[PDB]
Amino acid sequence: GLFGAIAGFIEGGWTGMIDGWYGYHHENSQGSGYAADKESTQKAIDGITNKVNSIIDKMNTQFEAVGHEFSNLERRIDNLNKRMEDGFLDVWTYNAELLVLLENERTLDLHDANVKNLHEKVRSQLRDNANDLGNGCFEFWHKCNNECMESVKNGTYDYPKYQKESRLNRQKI
Amino acid sequence: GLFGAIAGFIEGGWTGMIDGWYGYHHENSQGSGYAADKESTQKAIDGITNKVNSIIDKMNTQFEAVGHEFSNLERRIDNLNKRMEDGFLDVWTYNAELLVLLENERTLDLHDANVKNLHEKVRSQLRDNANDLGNGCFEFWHKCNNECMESVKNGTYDYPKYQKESRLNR
Amino acid sequence: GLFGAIAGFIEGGWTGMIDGWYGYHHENSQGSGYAADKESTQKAIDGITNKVNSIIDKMNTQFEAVGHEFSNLERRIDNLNKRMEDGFLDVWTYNAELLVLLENERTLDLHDANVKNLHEKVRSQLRDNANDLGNGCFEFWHKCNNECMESVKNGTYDYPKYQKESRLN
Amino acid sequence: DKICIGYHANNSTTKVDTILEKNVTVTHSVELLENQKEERFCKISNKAPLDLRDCTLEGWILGNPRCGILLADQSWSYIVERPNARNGICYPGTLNEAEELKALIGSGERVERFEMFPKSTWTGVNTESGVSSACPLGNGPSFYRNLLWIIKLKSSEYPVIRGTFNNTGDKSILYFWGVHHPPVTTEQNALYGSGDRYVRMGTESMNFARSPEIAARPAVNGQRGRIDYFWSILKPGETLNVESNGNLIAPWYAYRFVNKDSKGAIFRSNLPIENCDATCQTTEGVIRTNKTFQNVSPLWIGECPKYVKSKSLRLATGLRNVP
Amino acid sequence: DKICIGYHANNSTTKVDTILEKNVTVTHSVELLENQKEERFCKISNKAPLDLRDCTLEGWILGNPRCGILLADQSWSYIVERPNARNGICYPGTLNEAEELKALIGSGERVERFEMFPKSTWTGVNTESGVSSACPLGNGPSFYRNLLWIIKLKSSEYPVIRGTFNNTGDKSILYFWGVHHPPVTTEQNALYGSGDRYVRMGTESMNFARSPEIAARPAVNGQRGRIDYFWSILKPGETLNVESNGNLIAPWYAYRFVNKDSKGAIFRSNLPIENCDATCQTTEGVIRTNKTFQNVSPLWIGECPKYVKSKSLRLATGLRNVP
Amino acid sequence: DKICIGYHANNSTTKVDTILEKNVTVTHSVELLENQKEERFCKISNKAPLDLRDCTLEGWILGNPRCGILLADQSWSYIVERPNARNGICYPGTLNEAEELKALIGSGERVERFEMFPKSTWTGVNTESGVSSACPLGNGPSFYRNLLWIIKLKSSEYPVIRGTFNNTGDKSILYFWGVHHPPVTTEQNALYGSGDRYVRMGTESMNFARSPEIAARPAVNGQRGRIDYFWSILKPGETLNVESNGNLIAPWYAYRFVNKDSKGAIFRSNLPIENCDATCQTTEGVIRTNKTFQNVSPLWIGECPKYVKSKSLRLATGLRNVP
Ligand SMILES: CC(=O)N[C@H]1[C@H](O[C@@H]2[C@@H](O)[C@H](O)O[C@H](CO)[C@@H]2O)O[C@H](CO)[C@@H](O[C@@H]2O[C@H](CO[C@]3(C(=O)O)C[C@H](O)[C@@H](NC(C)=O)[C@H]([C@H](O)[C@H](O)CO)O3)[C@H](O)[C@H](O)[C@H]2O)[C@@H]1O
Ligand SMILES: *[C@@H]1O[C@H](CO)[C@@H](O[C@@H]2O[C@H](CO)[C@@H](O)[C@H](O)[C@H]2NC(C)=O)[C@H](O)[C@H]1NC(C)=O
Ligand SMILES: *[C@@H]1O[C@H](CO)[C@@H](O)[C@H](O)[C@H]1NC(C)=O
Ligand SMILES: *[C@@H]1O[C@H](CO)[C@@H](O)[C@H](O)[C@H]1NC(C)=O
Ligand SMILES: *[C@@H]1O[C@H](CO)[C@@H](O)[C@H](O)[C@H]1NC(C)=O
Repeated sequence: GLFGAIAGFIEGGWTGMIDGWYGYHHENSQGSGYAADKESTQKAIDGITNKVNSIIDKMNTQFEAVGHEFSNLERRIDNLNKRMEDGFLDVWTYNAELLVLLENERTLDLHDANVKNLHEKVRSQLRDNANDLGNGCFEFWHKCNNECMESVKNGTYDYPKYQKESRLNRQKI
Repeated sequence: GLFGAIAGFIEGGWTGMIDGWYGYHHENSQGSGYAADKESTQKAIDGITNKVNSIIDKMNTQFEAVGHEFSNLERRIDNLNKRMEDGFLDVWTYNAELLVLLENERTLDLHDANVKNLHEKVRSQLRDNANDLGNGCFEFWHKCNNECMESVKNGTYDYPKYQKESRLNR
Repeated sequence: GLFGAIAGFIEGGWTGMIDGWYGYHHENSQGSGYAADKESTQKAIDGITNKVNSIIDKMNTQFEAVGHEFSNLERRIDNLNKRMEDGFLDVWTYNAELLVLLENERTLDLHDANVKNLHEKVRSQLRDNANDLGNGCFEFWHKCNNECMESVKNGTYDYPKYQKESRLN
Repeated sequence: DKICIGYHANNSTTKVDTILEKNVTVTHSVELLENQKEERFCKISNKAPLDLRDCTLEGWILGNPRCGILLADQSWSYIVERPNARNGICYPGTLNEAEELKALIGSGERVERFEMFPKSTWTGVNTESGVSSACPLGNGPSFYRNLLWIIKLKSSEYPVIRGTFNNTGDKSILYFWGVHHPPVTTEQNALYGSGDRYVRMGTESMNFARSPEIAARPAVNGQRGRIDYFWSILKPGETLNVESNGNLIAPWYAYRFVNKDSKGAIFRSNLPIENCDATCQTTEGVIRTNKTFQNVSPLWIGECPKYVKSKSLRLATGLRNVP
Repeated sequence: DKICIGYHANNSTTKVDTILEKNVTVTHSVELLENQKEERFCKISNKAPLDLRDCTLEGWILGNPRCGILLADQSWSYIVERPNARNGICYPGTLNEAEELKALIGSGERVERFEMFPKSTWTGVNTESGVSSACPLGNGPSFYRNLLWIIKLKSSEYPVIRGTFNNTGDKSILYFWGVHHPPVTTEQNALYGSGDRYVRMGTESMNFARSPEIAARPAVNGQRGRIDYFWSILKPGETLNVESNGNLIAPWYAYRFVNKDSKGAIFRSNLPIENCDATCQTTEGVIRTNKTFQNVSPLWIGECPKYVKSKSLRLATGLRNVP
Repeated sequence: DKICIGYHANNSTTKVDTILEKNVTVTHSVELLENQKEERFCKISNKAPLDLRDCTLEGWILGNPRCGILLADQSWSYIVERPNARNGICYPGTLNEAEELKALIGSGERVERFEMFPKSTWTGVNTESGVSSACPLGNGPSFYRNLLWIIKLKSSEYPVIRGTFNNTGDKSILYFWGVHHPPVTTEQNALYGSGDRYVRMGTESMNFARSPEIAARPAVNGQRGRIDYFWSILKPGETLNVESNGNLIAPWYAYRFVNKDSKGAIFRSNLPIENCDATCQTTEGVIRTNKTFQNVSPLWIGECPKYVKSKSLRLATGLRNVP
């Protein structure tokens, strides 16, 4: 099902982020910018590429009709052949068309889950040093420079480092 | 993948809510009542209707055997016909029965997710203005009238409006 | 459909837990130990057992080719037979191989969900009486003996009982 | 003050099966499989079926004298043959390529009966009195009403006889002939003549010639004789030359033939035909449904839902019903 | 004090495939495909197979003198034909409708051998001395043990000969006859006679007739003559009339036949039959498994798992193994 | 200071369908189906097709005099037969097993034309003037280039003629013969003789003998006569004995035959052949793509993507595009 991130609590996408599917936007004293998460984006590429290659690979064989001819005294054998050729045609037509529908659904849900997980992975670190705005954004209770932002992106944010400063802005507001 | 909402932390359903699949129950000094969330309910109906029509549409074609006859010197082509007709019958029987099993699972999980997201949609809003009882219910740390309840439903809950009042209740 | 629990925020498994798929590890003054969650483990087992049995049941029928022979003046129907038998052979191979790939993904995603949900079941109870370390563990802001631990495991944790003791810390 | 998030539940006891759990109750579902039928035949696109009644398919197109009701113009959507028809190939012998003939007629929509060769065509021979007790009409002996039994003239000899039909007509022609095989030479001499005898048929695309195979064989319907029955199509524009000096069962009446645009069917059933309409007609009965699958039959004419072995195919649309 | 939530892990190195990732180690899984086989033939429902040994299928039912071991009552579960059997149609010529006959025998369970037409049936001719070096039995020349070679008497002409067999019996009859074709007219006159000669067969449902088709042909098994071999089924109640004036290879011994209720098989293999029981017998060997799929052969007789091209079909049941 | 987590979006308008929603724009996707074609024939594995031009397939291998263009060894990758070819079986009659013959040649890769039976084989007869107005080359009469019409000598009668071909050769041989059926007794006497006439063919695996069926048949190309055309394969090692005292259309030129390692094809099309190469050739045209499915035709030679009825099969790889 929907994991509620894409077109969910995160209402829209970013045309400003052009080096990846999943990523970050930050604002600090030096400015703002987009940055893709190279880990999760690459993992998504490997899975979906594998998914596409696996599907193509299972579609590798072909049923091959032929152009044999039949006399007017072979109507039955003629009809048998046709119903066979049409038979396997309807079967593979079905298998392909239905698989596309079902796996498109999975693929779209997959991105949603990956964004969802990434949002959690970040939320889990900042804890109460940041404000969860509910829209996929976090407001820091402290001063967070480029290196600070970097640690968050790389997953190495140091919570106790900024803990005291944060409480003071929550005891002054 | 069960999402843990339906038959999960929300232990049971509501026979009192009859105009939708997903919804709310509230209580005020102004009263109490059920109300379905028509937003997620409509999106769920559209998807499932599309899902069922899509399945019907791909089952549209039919393999259709015929009643041609064969002599006793045509045993082989007769059996050939037989193994073909039985062949596709077994194939479509398989495709139909297995798809029902797999997509029923998907369909049921879909509702589960929709409930989960709706609950999350509310939790994300109320924040520390409400007490999360863990069972899908929220107790307000302030007084929440009918118009207040609506904002939660409309997805426009105003957190900083009541932050002051709630926090004072320690 | 990754739920981010298995090989996620819970980085690793427990070779120490041998009586179930899903479970607990606790630490108190009384000791430490592993314990499977027999409920959710059993529900998963019944489900997975059902999945495998359902698949076996739908694969029960067989296309069964024959060894009939053909003259060289029956080249066409001979070729017709061949293209049919190979036809259904390719069909079940597709059905068999693709089903293994797609539902293995589902089966593993399912376990991931079960771990995530069980973790949620615990967090929802403890709330602010415990510290969420982010890795699937909780540190209690109070003293939690074996009886305390079990209530968490049996799903009967008493939050307001320990509220006072916890908040002081 | 409180607000809760919850989901629907109702009085449903309808169940579905899933991959992880069977017999699971849901709030809303839909059965996709139909298993109900009207055990009767109806009209397909407002065109009635052909009831062959107490006649086999062979008996009807060959013109078994007891199939008189059906010996006329016929236009059908499908054909239904009764299992225990008495009236078939009354005079013993085999119809060559019988099954290929059934499939052709099955692919037919309309036939028009006419006289291909009048009895006056065959000069020098006895065109009457060619009848058998094995093919009775009422009391006395008779013979097929589309075929002409020709025996020699009592007074003279049996000369080479010839006939010609130029198919200048609109449509294809379906015709029938045979070669009679006496059991002993005595009968060969008596009915036709000694020496070498032949039956020769020819069109621009066909070449047929046969001779008598006189042999003692067991009695069937009181007849130790046999007729090898043959059928063919006279293409539009083509021309049939018949040539024989003995043993000919000549074509007499034949059929202008019309091909069906989609596939037609031939049902072998006892079900009653009625004046009713159907979009779906199976050999087991009529289906009326919006559903997608069936239990009743693989054999049908018209537009039917797909045939499967399943007893139930119910998709869940609602959610787990948990009161 | 702390409590943690976790998942199982073990020493497994077994891997499975998913749609998103390959070579994935999981804690618990199950193989659905069996690829192991016993290279031998066993008993299906405690009925031994029929080993045709050094005889072809034709050679056995025709009764090639070198197939004496097999010329008796036979009851089988399936038949195994050896790839390079020497003993087939020993006297040159073609078996008409050979493949339909093979398919018939495949759907059989048991046959009963009996003498259909004793040699005393054929009065006025030499019913002895009908033998050939191309069909030797032991030392001297011989001929099929189900067929009778009839030649002319020097003393008298070869007259019309007749035989009759009424199948009042329980079961169907499978019998064989032939028409002999000398290479030159001299031999035709010497063996049969200087006129037009015929072989004619007839039942309630069959009409058969032939004449010699003499042609100069290359030597096969030292014989430039040929025999056209024929077979048919005499239905219960039916009656066979044999009539010929020359060139007749008569039925002699035949078989009462019982139809197999289920599926039959004919395997082409070098594998040894042994004293064992099997639920699944493929042309490639025996399968003993509970698995759902197989790799060994598309051809089998018992109740076998579905055949696919896969090398492995392993479902994950446990979870991703992360020590 | 703040940080946000978000997902990609771009200018894409390419859409896919899901099971829950249709026309959904995604950032990245891949089309699996090809629907484009070059309406022409190209070369397969550096081998050109064989164009039969204004000749039918029968006309070419029989050697219809107006098919001189094709009279040689032929080596093809596939065969293309033209819809409205005039030049086929010019002299009326039916080719036995016509359709099986096409299937054989279709599975062929190369044939080599040679002289099987020179005219010097047939001593005592007129090997010239065996010609007909029904097979004209320009104005005057002509005849098939692989067959020899043999008629009696003007001065004397037609004696027994004999031919023999031992296939000690490398490959199987494809040859053709016929039996002539005059329309009236006059031509039989004049061309062949009054007595009993025969055509005899014989190998280790075949026995063929026939007599004429003299009959008046409708006029086709001014001919009331017919000839029955026959074809067969002379296996390596086998030997053909031809013997006739009348009515023989003898083999003259024939074909050494090569089996194609894979399956070959015969297309019925008006499409122009050009100087191009293709990896996969359909009867409707050329496909050039790496995609997995195709839209154009089920009939093809080479390696094409699977044929389905779909208009589009697009997998989403990117995500829901929300600018
Ligand atoms: C009735 C007839 O035309 N001939 C029967 C014959 O009477 C002749 C008599 O009228 C004439 O003056 O003199 C000659 C002698 O020179 C005859 O006596 O009498 C025969 C007595 O044996 C009858 O034979 C019987 O035929 C039966 C079979 O056939 C019938 C039938 O099917 O009912 C009579 C049909 O008219 C006839 N159909 C024809 C000629 O087109 C058929 C037909 O001959 C055979 O069915 C074809 O094989 O026969 C019985 O077989 C009975 O055993 C036999 O004695 C003459 O029918
Ligand atoms: C219910 O929510 C909708 C948004 O979904 C509110 O409508 C928007 O209100 C803001 C400011 O209040 C406007 O700037 C927007 O233009 C409105 N429309 C949209 C589509 O965003 C609506 O006001 C809410 N209702 C109440 C009673 O608060
Ligand atoms: C009658 O047959 C001739 C040739 O036999 C041909 O012109 C056509 O089929 C018919 N003639 C007419 C004028 O219809
Ligand atoms: C998986 O294992 C196979 C076994 O040899 C190996 O060939 C392949 O490279 C591995 N990795 C894949 C398929 O990604
Ligand atoms: C979108 O949906 C409707 C029909 O389903 C129509 O506008 C159009 O065919 C669809 N879009 C495309 C690109 O086909």
